[PDB]
Amino acid sequence: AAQGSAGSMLKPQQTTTRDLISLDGLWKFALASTQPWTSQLKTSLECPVPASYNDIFADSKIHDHVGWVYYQRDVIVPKGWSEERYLVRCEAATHHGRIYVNGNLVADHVGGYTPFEADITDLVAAGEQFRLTIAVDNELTYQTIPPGKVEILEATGKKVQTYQHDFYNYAGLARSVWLYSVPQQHIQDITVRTDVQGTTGLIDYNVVASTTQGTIQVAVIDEDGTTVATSSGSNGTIHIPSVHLWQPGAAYLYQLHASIIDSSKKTIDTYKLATGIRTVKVQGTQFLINDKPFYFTGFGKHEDTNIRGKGHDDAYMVHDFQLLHWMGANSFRTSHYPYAEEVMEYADRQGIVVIDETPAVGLAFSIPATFSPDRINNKTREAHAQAIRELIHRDKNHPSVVMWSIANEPASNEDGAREYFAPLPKLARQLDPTRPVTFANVGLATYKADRIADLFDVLCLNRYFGWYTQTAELDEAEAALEEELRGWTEKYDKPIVMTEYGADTVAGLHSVMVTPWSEEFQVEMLDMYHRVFDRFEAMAGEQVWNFADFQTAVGVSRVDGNKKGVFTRDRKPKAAAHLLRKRWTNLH
Amino acid sequence: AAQGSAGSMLKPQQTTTRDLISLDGLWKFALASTQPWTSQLKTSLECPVPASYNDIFADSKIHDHVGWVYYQRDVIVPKGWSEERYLVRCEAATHHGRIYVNGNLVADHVGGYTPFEADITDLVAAGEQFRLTIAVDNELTYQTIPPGKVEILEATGKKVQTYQHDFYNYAGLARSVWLYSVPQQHIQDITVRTDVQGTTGLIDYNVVASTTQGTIQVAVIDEDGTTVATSSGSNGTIHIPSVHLWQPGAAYLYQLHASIIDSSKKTIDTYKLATGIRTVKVQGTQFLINDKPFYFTGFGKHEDTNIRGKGHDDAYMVHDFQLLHWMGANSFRTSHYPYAEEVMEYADRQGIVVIDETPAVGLAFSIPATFSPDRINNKTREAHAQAIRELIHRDKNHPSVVMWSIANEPASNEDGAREYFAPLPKLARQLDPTRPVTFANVGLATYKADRIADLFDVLCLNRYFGWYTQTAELDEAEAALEEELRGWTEKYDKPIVMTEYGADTVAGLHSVMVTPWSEEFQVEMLDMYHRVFDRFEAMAGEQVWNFADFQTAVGVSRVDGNKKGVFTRDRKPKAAAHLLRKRWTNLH
Repeated sequence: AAQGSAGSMLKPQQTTTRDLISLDGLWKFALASTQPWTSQLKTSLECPVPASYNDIFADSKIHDHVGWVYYQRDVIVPKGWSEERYLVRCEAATHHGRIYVNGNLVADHVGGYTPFEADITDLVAAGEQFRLTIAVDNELTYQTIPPGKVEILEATGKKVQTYQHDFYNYAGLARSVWLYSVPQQHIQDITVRTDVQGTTGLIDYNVVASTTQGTIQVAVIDEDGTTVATSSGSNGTIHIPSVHLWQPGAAYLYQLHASIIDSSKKTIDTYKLATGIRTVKVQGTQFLINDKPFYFTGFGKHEDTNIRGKGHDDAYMVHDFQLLHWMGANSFRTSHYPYAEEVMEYADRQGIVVIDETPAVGLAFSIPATFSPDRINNKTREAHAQAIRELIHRDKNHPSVVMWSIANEPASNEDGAREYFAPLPKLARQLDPTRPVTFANVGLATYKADRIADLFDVLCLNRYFGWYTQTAELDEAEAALEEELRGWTEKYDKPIVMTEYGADTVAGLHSVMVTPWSEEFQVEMLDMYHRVFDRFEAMAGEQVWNFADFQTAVGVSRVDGNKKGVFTRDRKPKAAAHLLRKRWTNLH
Repeated sequence: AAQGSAGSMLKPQQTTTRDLISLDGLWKFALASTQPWTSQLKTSLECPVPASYNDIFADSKIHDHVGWVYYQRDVIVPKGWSEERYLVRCEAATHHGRIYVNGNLVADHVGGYTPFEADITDLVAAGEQFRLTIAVDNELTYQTIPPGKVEILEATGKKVQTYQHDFYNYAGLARSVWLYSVPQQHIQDITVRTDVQGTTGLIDYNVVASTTQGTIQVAVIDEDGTTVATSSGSNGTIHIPSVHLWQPGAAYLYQLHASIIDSSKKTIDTYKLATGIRTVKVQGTQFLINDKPFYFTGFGKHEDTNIRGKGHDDAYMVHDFQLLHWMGANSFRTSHYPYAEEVMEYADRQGIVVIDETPAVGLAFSIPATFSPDRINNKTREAHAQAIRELIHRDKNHPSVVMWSIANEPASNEDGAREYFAPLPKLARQLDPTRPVTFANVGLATYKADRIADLFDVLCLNRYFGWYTQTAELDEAEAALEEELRGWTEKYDKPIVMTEYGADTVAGLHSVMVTPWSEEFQVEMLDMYHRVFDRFEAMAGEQVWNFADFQTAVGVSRVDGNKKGVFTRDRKPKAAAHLLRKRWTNLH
């Protein structure tokens, strides 16, 4: 883990040449008390892996814990492995993960939403058994990339985790853990850039191999199963005659088979990696996927379900996606962190557009000046960029991912904000020149007051007039909102997307009168917002906040988390769901 | 209280000539234990009058009580009263009411929904104070007009009230009590029959005076305040040039001022009684109010609110009516009993159409043969007719009331049913030849199976396929329902009204899938029913069941009463409300 760079490999898969093993299951679990990774574990406490631990146990001490926790289990390297290089991966640690093989530290990793792994091949032998213990610290600071500070309670002395975001600070191994193998000479990375000449579809590729052994073949197969182009070399471009384009309601995916042939006509490594072929351009006030203009519809979302909290779930993913299709949503935004990788591949097959967001949420203090040597400084920017790299490295390939979101609701109206943010969108366009760049702008940072927006390609606005400013005054709110829309459309020649608009709603709370927290009120606000968007020709999309009720930090104005959900936390449609379905399916 | 007749007076009002006093307030209250009406009352227990007692006290014994209860309070006759005849009235007793002046029985009355009164003028003196005690028995039997049987619990021996209806058996003084005065020679009744010659509006009247003193004047005033016709005599007809007609969305009411002038040009009694002028004809498959065809929209309703249960409430009435206008409902049906009189006058001013129903609900046993010498016999029919009389006597005048409903869901497919019912619609047409006659038919009594319908003018159907028969099978239910609609339209040349269709819904229970008890399911059933009605040209109206969740007898398939409400018991709109508003306001 180095400054200015990203060292993950490709998403482990199984092949004729590589082997894959799941470490998911229950693991022994305990709380920081000393040096637990040097002996076995002493607990009847077992925690499921793909999951956040906080809610799992029905224990207050555990849920409330500030610091490190310890997952542990034994592992056996299959005896079939020697002559194969093998290693241990975490798709994500809560925030700060550490990997111990038997009681030597083998990896330390600061991102909370991106993979990390350790090559253990010289460290254990094929056929041998070791003690995998993984340490996850949930502590946020001013330098950690969702920012925060631990404090202490004057009377009881209890440790307490402050932060500036909405959603609860769920910790642990939220994403699958793996033990896999790769041949000594292997493909480590692949870069795919899809473009279109007339009707001919060309993808520039780039394959990275552990050594300089043999050569690099690439077959490119269609959905039916018949290869449609081939190539040699670590890099080039591939021509596809009469391409089936990946379309935002009509996913087409070709399968790029990268192989590492040895001296002779023999395959020694291979890797299957799906791409779809699509361009993304912003021209002025317009968002083009495949040179036709596009309008987002959908939600910012969360990784949040009932007991597992943030832990990725196969069936909620599929269900969630069906609800999107049910209502004719075409996109969503990975809200305030990168989601599980498997959600991105699913999004690709599913033909859903994604706004991929770094875990930079709450870069402000006004939910004290936020950009200084105290709160958000240069060491913080360093971590912010560190996170931009790992996200892009990981996600660069998904045709569904369509624009990077640098941050949520940063204090972009304050002195200091511009210096801070300047290198970040520039980093993004550099590492990946194919997609546009944005961040979701807060209400305070008005068109006048914001000093960041010009550095970005698309304008993403979060607004809540009918909620905060004009509380229940929908007409006075329609005033405020078009005031603001005008301001942006006049000052800038970018396209605009409402990334956040909504109102807390308690399922079953009804009222014939104007009343916030009533299914009815939610409808009305949503509806008048829509009416306003349609009168602005500069709008390029709309994302309700949020998909579904979700858990947040304890708070008096938070009714057991955030209820701005259009669906309940158990995924049941409020009235708003049906409004959105009616608008999204019945017009363009 | 005599067989073949009805002895209530006109609804007491205040005038230049009559005086009115409310007895409402808290009264001392106690349960049958002996002969409590002969001394004062011994309880800290006070019960509000306009109200049903069962829910009021938070006491199980009281709520559960089977038998008589005793309301009591002192009353003072104003000293201004002598030379005026005065008396004591109950707008309604729970079911069986008794009035004691000081400990002599002065009235005994078997209806549960119609007024009764006692002339106390020779019994107390103006200026004197007496002990008004009123006894209300809540016991139903096979002869009482909502039928039932008290049973006993083998183990505990507890008394327990069985009955065949849905709604809870709320007992007590549900409607206001009064002490009023009337001159010695006074108007006791008035009969108004409104008709139309071309554009000239003629109302036949009939005034009944206690004695043969003086003569009878009648002024007929418009809404502005200017008398537009006059007349003399106990009876005649009045001609109104270019009448403003009472219309089903446009209430016009003239004020008929009946006066009893004495030997000389002096008024000795007077009474203000509003009428509106409208005809009601059924021609074949068509329902005509003022010779233009009419389609009902609305609900069967209940007199049921939170703590008072059945007790009439001013503000819920007005609110309830506003909800009707809010959603473009034009009618409702007094569900399974006559409602408070003041609701009928309000309905008149409000321009809402009413189906006025007797308290004959549950005339069946299949919710054992119901028409015999055991269950529903001739003594029962006698009470049924006794109730038809008092309803008509009371309600004959309201332009809003538009059709009589003889019974709810009687066992009209069974042998015995025809003999039983034969004299009842005939009685109704006789006592009041101006309105049509009906009853609401049960699902069992199919077009084939029912042996009553031909005796009635309008066909009123209660159906619940998408609920009972085709449970959640909306398509298989659309089959069943049009099967049935065809049958009736073919066999008979009457118009049809769906008096009941609905599905229990728990506020806030949502589902993207087909699931009963979910706000969504309610919408869907309601919607497909509508689609079916529109394809039948014989339909003359639609009344959802029900307006609002309401309390019923304890039962496992009754989630704290009946949830077939479109609004909650606290009057909050479920999704169905908005569907109905959308259908009723956007088309004819």
